[PDB]
Amino acid sequence: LRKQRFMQFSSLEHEGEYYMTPRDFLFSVMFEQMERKTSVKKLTKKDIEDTLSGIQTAGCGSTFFRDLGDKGLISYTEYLFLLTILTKPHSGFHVAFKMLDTDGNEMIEKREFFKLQKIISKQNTTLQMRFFGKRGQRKLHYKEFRRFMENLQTEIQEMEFLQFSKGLSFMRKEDFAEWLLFFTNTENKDIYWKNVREKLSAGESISLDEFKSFCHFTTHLEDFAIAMQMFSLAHRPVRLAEFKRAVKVATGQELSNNILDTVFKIFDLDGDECLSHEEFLGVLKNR
Amino acid sequence: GGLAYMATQFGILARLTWWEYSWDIMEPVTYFITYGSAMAMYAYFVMTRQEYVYPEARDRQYLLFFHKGAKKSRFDLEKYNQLKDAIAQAEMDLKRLRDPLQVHLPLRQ
Amino acid sequence: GGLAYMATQFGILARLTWWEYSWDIMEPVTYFITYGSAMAMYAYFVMTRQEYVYPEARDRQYLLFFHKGAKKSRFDLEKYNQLKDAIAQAEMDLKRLRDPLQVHLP
Amino acid sequence: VIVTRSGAILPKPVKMSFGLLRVFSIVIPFLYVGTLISKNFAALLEEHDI
Amino acid sequence: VIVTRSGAILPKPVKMSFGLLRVFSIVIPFLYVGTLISKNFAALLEEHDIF
Amino acid sequence: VLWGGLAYMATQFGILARLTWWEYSWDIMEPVTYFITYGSAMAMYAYFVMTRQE
Amino acid sequence: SGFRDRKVMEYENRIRAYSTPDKIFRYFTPEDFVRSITSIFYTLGECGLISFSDYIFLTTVLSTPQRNFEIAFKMFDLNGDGEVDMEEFEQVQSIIRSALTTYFFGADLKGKLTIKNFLEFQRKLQHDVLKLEFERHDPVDGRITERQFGGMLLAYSGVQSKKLTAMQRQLKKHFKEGKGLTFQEVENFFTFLKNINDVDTALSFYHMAGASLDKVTMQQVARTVAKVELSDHVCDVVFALFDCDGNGELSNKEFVSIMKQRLM
Ligand SMILES: [Ca+2]
Repeated sequence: LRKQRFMQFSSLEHEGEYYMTPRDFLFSVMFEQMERKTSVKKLTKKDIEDTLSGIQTAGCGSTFFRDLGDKGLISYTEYLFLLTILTKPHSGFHVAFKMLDTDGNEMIEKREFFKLQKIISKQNTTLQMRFFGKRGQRKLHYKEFRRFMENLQTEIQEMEFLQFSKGLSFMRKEDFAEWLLFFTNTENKDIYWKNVREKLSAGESISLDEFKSFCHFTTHLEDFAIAMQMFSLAHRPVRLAEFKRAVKVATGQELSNNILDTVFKIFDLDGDECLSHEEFLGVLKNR
Repeated sequence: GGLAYMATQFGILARLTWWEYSWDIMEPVTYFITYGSAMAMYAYFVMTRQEYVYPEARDRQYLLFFHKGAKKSRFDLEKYNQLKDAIAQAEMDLKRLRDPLQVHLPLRQ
Repeated sequence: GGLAYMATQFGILARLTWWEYSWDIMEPVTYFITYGSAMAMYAYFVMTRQEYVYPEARDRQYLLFFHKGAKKSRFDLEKYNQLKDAIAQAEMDLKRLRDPLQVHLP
Repeated sequence: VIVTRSGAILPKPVKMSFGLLRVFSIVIPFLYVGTLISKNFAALLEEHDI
Repeated sequence: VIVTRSGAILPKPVKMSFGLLRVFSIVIPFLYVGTLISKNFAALLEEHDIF
Repeated sequence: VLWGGLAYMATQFGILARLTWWEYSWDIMEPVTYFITYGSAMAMYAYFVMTRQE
Repeated sequence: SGFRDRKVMEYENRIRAYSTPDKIFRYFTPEDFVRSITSIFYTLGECGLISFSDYIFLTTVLSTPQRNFEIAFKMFDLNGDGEVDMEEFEQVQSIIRSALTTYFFGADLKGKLTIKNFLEFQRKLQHDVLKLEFERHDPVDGRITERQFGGMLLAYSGVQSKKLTAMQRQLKKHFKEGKGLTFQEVENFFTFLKNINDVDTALSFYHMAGASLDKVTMQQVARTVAKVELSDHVCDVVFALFDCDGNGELSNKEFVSIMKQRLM
């Protein structure tokens, strides 16, 4: 029923063709319940020039949505298209491109409408403008498409960093708990709150790189879990350095001990300073 | 109610054997349901000492609903029947008097 | 102990019909059990001149428990039987004597 | 019979105590032994037919 | 039923002499001929229409 | 009625003869001829509801 | 022998469905491991009671999908240098509590081969077990019945659902023409069935709505994610088999998810 949610956060509709503002989406992925819209504004057909006027100054980097800020053409179809690229690790990236016609955008331009017409059988966008110029112009090959993949992932990731560090460039090790708790959704288990309230010492912080890497690590969650099959069935709880080289070869993204020690310090309720499979992975499969 | 029980018992075994599954997988329940009864009857006879014939089994059940119906309604029953005894007992005696009075024949006893 | 046997004959046939055998291989046994039972319910009548009727057939068994057991505990049922009627006879004779319409005692 | 000859209402007839649950204490633990002496029989009989 | 109306106890109901044998020795050998009649009947039955 | 009753129970057995043996399969008639049995043991109870004597 | 072993035939299946490896390898292990169903082994100069650690390794040589075991290969390479001998290898083998070592590090057991040979070794083993199973279904004219090719799926999936079980039986009604299923048109499908993990991922947009892409581009996107082609008819029976809802398509809850969770 994602469509019904898409109606909630969206406030721009055209004969039922609800267009999403760039902010609504970013709010649909950051916040969970927001209702202040009270608007059917876009009916005046300013849309056809509204977006194209403002997209001409878009930041191709990690600000492609932090540059427009609630003005842009985002269709419900494209909305879901971001949801699927939300969860793609590096592995699926080439495949997600290869899932499309893979013969260059000459065969992938129509795939956009094909993306649209797919939802129809089931029953001028900002991206298409950035992907195909004005009327199907730009030849957005894989790497160019891949560029748009990672930064937009980083973007939603990055903006999340501020929402917990309250804008400051540093996130208290205590703040980093809620994000994990908001991730694992096992927050009602006070034992972890009991764990963090004493085991964690309110001290230094975590920068964006250490957090953005960790968030990216979870994008590759599965490949890590498989590399942990031999140990999970062995039930031997993992040590820090073991866990580092593990996630190293698992995701390809190194982490900082300043994170995982806390991750250990919060997830090692057994008190052995070693993460068994049911300790970390067990709660991670709550959602 | 027993007729209803006996009615659906003929439907939920009719549709379930012509439109639905089959005969050859209902028969091994068809049989097990009759033999299912035959225990209940026997179980009834062990539960209470009657061979479970309807015109009797009704009256026993009726008799429960009466006592449970009367004892709930607080209406006395012991003193009622004792009254009803005293009537017939006294009545039947008056019947014995028909011989020596209306007929002058010796009284039977 | 009747209902016990009358339950295993549902157990024995529960498995033998679905679990471990077919039904078309186990139906002709239940029949030759029905028409084997309904022979006993007749042979029982030829042995003792009455029908297999639960209340009676129970009692006619019950007595054979009694006369056997009473024979073991040795007490002269014949006397008790004899002595019992006289009570229900002398008493009846008295109720006939205090007849409230037949003055014998004022 | 609802009422005796006098018209008096017959006594509340006796229902055996816990009967409906007294009977399950014999039929239920015997339905099972009614089954298990089939398993130990079919396997005891398979070696010469089916 | 079980006790006389006076309160006395019914007499010892009768069991015929070894009747449980008297019934086996007449059900078994006639259970046996009921078989034998069929097989011989089965032969004549096969020499004609049905089987 | 006694004769008329029997004549029924002698044609109902005459119907299920032709049908079963040399017009259909017994595996076709049987699922009826159990119902007829149960049909009787339903009426033979219905009679007790109307009449109130077995 | 009707009901003799139709308990153990299901029990051993239930063991092979989900159980502890202890008795699983007690069935010696030298080559009895082929009991894991219901030409490498000629090169198995093994020792009968080999291990259960290697067993854990062994099934993963068939359990881990294509792109993922590269990480297991990388995880195996904690020494780096593109090569790791028994030191790390046999250690993580011991943490749970030989021919492969003689097949990898030579009969000398010391000469460390390039552990890149972990892939090809994984390739043939997935083939051979699939091969021997293909003969277990007695390929007539090098081909097997569509109800057999569908049967092994059920044997692969290992699910207990009477409906699709009967659908496996009913397929001769849905397919009475008869074509036979060759060993290649089934091996390509399993390689796809191996890398299911990425398919649903690649299929997530469809998953956001459903219908599992009309059975044709399904086969097309298969080759994309599976790196191997399938025919048309090979998958038509699969969609005909797993069409539990009768819609003519699949939900994730119809076919895909069951495959996904199968990797337990
Ligand atoms: Ca039959």
